[PDB]
Amino acid sequence: YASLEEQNNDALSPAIRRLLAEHNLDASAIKGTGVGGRLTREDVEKHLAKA
Repeated sequence: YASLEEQNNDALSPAIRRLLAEHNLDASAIKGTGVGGRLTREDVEKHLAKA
């Protein structure tokens, strides 16, 4: 953390949406099976590579 309320690990980021364009990949081949259609990162993970 870095403050009094600040928590530990964070989460994802806004770019998570434009991330499809950053790599020039269409979600057409991917599927957002999130709890609410919310395209998660566990769906695009099995498509890119390692990190």
